[PDB]
Amino acid sequence: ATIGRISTGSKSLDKLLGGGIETQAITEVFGEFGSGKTQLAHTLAVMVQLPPEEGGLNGSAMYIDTENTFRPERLREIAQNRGLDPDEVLDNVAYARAFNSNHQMLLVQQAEDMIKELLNTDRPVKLLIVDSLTSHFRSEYIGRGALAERQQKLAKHLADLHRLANLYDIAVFVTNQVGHILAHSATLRVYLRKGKGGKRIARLIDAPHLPEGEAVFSITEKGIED
Ligand SMILES: COc1ccc([C@H](C)NC(=O)[C@@H]2CCCN2C(=O)CNC(=O)c2ccc3ccccc3n2)cc1
Ligand SMILES: [Ca+2]
Repeated sequence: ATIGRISTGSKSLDKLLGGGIETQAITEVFGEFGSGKTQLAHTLAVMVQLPPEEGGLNGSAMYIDTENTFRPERLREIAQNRGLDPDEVLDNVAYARAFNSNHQMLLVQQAEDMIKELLNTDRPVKLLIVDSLTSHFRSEYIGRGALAERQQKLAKHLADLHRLANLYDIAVFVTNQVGHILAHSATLRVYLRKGKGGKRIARLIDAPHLPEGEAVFSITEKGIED
């Protein structure tokens, strides 16, 4: 199936990604709090809803929140500033708070039911966000020799998400707090950092196949833009 791409709202970041966030892939965005990873998740939850000439996939979004990061008023602001109806935009986002890592796994199985339901409609699910993927796994699988079991549980969770992305042609977008020696299984990893007082900077990590460079974007009333 053709890969679909969702615009991030920034021409700079879209160029770095090769057009935007891809379906049939897991894109992992990592950085410090406020680096723009949650702002990007919120922007994408709106952008995916737009028609393709506007950078979307005429789709709906599903958002798994592990750290109480979801702000429905922020989605409303992005939608209104982009010429969209905020209530209709919120109606196209399914939201769930994951209480722990095991509940986070169950939520992914429930996501598949909604995805299957809407697959052949005029507005299928096209984006699944997990913000953040690792927080519960890092707090639960902790201490002496916990690395092996945590990485096995994370590897399994990521395999389930890769399956939803590939089987249903959806973009899976996950965020992560930031160690350097651990393995990662995302299709694409993006490092975000706070820039020159106002900007945010993005770099691709371990992607020889994709272009060398860094993107610069801003957090605005429209979510993410140049
Ligand atoms: C004014 O404050 C607001 C606060 C939040 C919202 C959000 C956008 N909308 C909702 O909360 C809506 C309205 C009430 C129920 N509801 C759900 O989305 C219920 N969700 C689910 O049943 C569900 C199930 C499995 C899932 C697996 C993965 C990800 C998400 C999943 N969501 C809107 C306004
Ligand atoms: Ca952020």
